[PDB]
Amino acid sequence: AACHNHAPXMPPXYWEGEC
Repeated sequence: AACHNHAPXMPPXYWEGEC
């Protein structure tokens, strides 16, 4: 994961799951 911290992530719906 780019965030590395799992979440909250910076990529707006990058994983199409968190968003």
